[PDB]
Amino acid sequence: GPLGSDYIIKEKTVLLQKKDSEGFGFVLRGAEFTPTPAFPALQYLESVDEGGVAWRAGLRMGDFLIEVNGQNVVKVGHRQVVNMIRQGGNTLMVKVVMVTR
Ligand SMILES: *C(=O)CCC(=O)N/N=C/c1ccc(C(=O)O)cc1
Repeated sequence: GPLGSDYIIKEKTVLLQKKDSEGFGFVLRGAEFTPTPAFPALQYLESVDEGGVAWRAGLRMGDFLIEVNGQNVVKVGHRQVVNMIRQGGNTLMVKVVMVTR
């Protein structure tokens, strides 16, 4: 609008179940910190394997990670989030947000 940006924020919470011999099918990457609509979390999905577990559940490149297995990760560093995901083994429940104009 004439007074500032307009955009849509879409929240997605998904349950990922994978087999032992595969990954969840995404690459996590990290971008004193206050979340903003243009920068809602420290970790985001740099890529998502088309047809992989995460893709089939509805996760997409560019999604920002808000929660992992009931723990908020908005302000959590990359290595700690990786450990939280691995702690769940073949199960990952994650909330993400995707921002678009
Ligand atoms: C995890 O594998 C996601 C991809 C990723 O994190 N790649 N990291 C690249 C990188 C790390 C450090 C430096 C540097 O010190 O200049 C450059 C690039």
